[PDB]
Amino acid sequence: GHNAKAFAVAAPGKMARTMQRSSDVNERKLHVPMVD
Amino acid sequence: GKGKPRGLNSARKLRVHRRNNRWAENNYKKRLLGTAFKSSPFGGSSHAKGIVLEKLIRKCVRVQLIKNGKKVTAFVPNDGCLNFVDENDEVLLAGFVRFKVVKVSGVSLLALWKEKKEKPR
Amino acid sequence: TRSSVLADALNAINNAEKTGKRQVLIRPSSKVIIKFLQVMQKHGYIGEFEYIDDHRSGKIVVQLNGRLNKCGVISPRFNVKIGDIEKWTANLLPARQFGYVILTTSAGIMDHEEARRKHVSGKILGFVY
Amino acid sequence: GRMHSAGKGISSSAIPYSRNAPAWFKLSSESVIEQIVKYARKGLTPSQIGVLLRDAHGVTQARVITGNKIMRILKSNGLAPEIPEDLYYLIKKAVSVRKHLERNRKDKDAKFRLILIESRIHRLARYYRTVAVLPPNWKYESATASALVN
RNA sequence: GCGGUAAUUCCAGCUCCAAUAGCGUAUAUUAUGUUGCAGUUAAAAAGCUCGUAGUUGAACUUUGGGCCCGGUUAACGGGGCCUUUCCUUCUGGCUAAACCAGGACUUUUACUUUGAAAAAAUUAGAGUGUUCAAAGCAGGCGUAUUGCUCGAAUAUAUUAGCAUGGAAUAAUAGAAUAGGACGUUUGGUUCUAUUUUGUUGGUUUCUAGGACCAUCGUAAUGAUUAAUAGGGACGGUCGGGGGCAUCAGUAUUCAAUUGUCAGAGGUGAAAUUCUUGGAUUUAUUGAAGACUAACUACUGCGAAAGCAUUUGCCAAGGACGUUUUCAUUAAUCAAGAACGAAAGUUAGGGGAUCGAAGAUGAUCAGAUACCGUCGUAGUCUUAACCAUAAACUAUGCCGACUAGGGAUCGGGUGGUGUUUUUUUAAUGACCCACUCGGCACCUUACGAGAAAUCAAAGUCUUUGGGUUCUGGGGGGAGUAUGGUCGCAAGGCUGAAACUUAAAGGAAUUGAGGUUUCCGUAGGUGAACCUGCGGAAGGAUCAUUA
RNA sequence: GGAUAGUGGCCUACCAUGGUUUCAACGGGUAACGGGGAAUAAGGGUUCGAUUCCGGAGAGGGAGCCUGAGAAACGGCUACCACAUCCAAGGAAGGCAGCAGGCGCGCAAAUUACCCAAUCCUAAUUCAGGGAGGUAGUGACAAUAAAUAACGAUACAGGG
Repeated sequence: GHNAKAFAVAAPGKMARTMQRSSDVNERKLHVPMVD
Repeated sequence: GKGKPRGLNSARKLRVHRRNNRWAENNYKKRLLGTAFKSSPFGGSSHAKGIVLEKLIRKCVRVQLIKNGKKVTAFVPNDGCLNFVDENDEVLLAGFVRFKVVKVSGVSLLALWKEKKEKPR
Repeated sequence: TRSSVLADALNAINNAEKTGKRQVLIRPSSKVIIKFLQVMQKHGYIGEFEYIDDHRSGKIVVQLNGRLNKCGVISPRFNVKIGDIEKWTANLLPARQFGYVILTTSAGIMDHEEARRKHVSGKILGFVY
Repeated sequence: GRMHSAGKGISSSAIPYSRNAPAWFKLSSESVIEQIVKYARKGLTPSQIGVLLRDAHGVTQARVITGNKIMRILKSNGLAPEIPEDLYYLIKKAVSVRKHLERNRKDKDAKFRLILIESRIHRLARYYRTVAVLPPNWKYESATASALVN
């Protein structure tokens, strides 16, 4: 389709730390499903 | 002598050559594309929430992850605390069987092993 | 082709000193090679050199008497500021009580210590120890 | 070594360490000038004036005797051609090999050598047009080169 | 009860150790190369050459000497003079175009020094007992009843712009058709007047300042070498370099004719096959296409692929020799382009041999000793394509230096050296010595390397001559998508998701089949077989020299 | 020429065909506000900088405007889009990326506190106002100093 080189960003480390913290926040929302 | 040019007015060639060549390094590519955390078992996270699916060898349990849905094995330290997880428990796991049980039902396993807290049911 | 006659002269001097020769011949000649060899000769790293005059470029025969470790050029001739001299000195010399780096400044071709004493800086040319 | 070959030969002449007056000559200093221009009027380009002058009349070079080069002497009297000597001979060789290639279409060695000769002509013509002895464009092409050389 | 347990130690008790108002855990990270990586074999030098931009590029033009003053520890550093040397644009004076006080200048740059500047906080840092400290900018001293007083420094700021000193280093321009510089050498054109003839409008002369056209001079009147760089010319060589034409040599197959009998081929052992209309063999002759044996070598030529019969023609080339020419024209190379084994593709040609596919023989534990006959395309060529190889020296190209020896190819130099002339004169061949340019070889380590090994794979932890290309674990994979080229086959570019950590590799020493591959084409038992071309990443003994 | 506070293809009528680029134009991506600064280094580099200061932009998303020296202002106005409040069903009203505070998962994180005393800002103005700002409260962000003991007598174990 296209190249992964072209769809890149200006800051690697900020992506790394914000993405790790956002993954932690997103897995904080997970639960065991039951019925209301 | 060496492969690289060494002119006074040849900084452009060196900079362009370095820019071209850094893409062949694995760390550079996986840190610019943001896909370096898919090789980790957790994904981008450091802990993963899971469902206690079965009690397994004797110390470990079989726990299904809630995010992706695949089932792994979990290490429960202080083998007596094996009986704190019962069935379908909501656990929070960290890497160590490459996994281990850290936080069961919101509270930590060290607060239950030392009888600091009690499990909310 | 020949891009720097000073590099060839210093490579010939280094090889002649390493194999253990007493004197070496250098072709072509230059004013910069003559001045650089005088800068070596003042601190005794070489012996005595003589200029043979054919009409083409001249040749230089240098009589060596030991106590030469390593001499070379730094190509390209970078622009070295007056605070930047000790950076090169620490980068490409073995110690501090021996070893000279050599600069062509607007006051001529001289080693780094005379450049400090005259408070003048310019382009790098090479080194000797 | 060579510009268009792997050869690295050093076969050349060695001019002596004497810029004035070979002692056994004692002939003249200006007679060689009209001898040279008579040879040029005969239809000769400066290389064989030099060769025939050192082979027959004993002049080692015109620089040491007359104090002037042969091409500057011929240009001083207005006998210089439009194109210089070596470019003329390169165009002549290219025209001959192009005629041969026109007769023989399957001579790929002649193709390669024609490309080499034409690139050499391009380099020398660029140098001549930079120093401005040629017209500033001069447009080298084979169709006009065939009429230009002969 | 003992011992063992792929219990990746299964669990509790005693003891000690680390840090401490703090300590642990999970995940991420630390312990690409300008400086400063590697490319023979571990990943990697485009198959080769040309070539634009880019990057890089031989030497050379004022050095040397004397004089003082003159700052700092006999030394280091500064300026003015003279040594043919201080060069320019003008106001005021000493004067008789030649000096003094003064307003200013890199022909154009790059470079470097110095200075203005550049915001506070932050950084470094001076002073100061906030009870110490992190800090903060405070504070300190007295007759402590009318007071006094030190501070709140300093450094840095790495580009671009501004000012300034230097002129090495690296570029650029000037006099070659003199259309060049300089003048109390003269005429003419063309313009403007700060004025005086009362201010002004216009007419003119004188006078003053410019530019221009021709003539007399003033002068050392103006051109750096000619790179063991390059291209060009010339002399004689040299070669299995190329194209066209032509000639020859056996051989293979086929055909004709003649001889004679029972077999000929083939393989480990058979069979199909031809054969008493004569197979095979023998003898004479002819045709077809292909290929150039022996000579053939650790020889030669070409950019590589590659190139071997004779002779002729056409154009080309290397090395040598030259007291020949021009004077930097050069090196490497994105764009772009020429050539490019074999196989393969579209047409025309003849098609001998060999021969993928195919048709057929027997499959006998063992095929170790997996074959036989016929044979299409192809093999050869013309006109167009394709553009890949273990395209290998697995070693880019240009330049220099560094170690001993013997051969050998081409050119050149010397030999009251040899031989053939039929007279010992040129030449040819041989020998000896030297030299330039090659193909390689033997030993060694000055060195290099992880090692095998290397005269470069050396001149490197003491690291810089210029330049191009490539690589940054292995599969997935040169696969998928997109683009471009190709009639196709396919070529160029070129990923990711997932997976391995007892994973991939380089060199050396401690039931059957078994050479390993590469480019290409075709077909299926057992991921194999076969056709063309290429490599060793495979183990040179005996004789002679 | 119009318009502007004013230059200007800012816009209009006419006339030319130009302008940029392999020294990378143009298009695309950016989890891209920029700088002072921060960290790791011996140096070069590499990474971060939403955030105490300076500059820019925005006030749910477009678009337009009044007033005024200064706004294309949103704790100003008008209309469109999306949300959304009130009711007697005719109509009216809205904008926390200000300070508190709440929702956004059924797995969680500061006080809907006090005051203009300080620093400054505003006005007609010493006087009023200021969730700007200060004060206290609150999860060990980070950081500094520092308690939880010191001196003995007696019996054994010692070096003796």
